[PDB]
Amino acid sequence: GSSGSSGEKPYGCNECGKDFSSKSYLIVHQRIHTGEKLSGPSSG
Ligand SMILES: [Zn+2]
Repeated sequence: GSSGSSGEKPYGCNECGKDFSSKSYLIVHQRIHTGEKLSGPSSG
């Protein structure tokens, strides 16, 4: 006996290992990662 699907925090971040209760909260977070261009003073 159950009303219906009881999904909870189905989304997560593998990059770091976080968990969000919404696809948005995640997509917004994952951002903190991306944005790392190669062009830099420490090429090697
Ligand atoms: Zn992350």
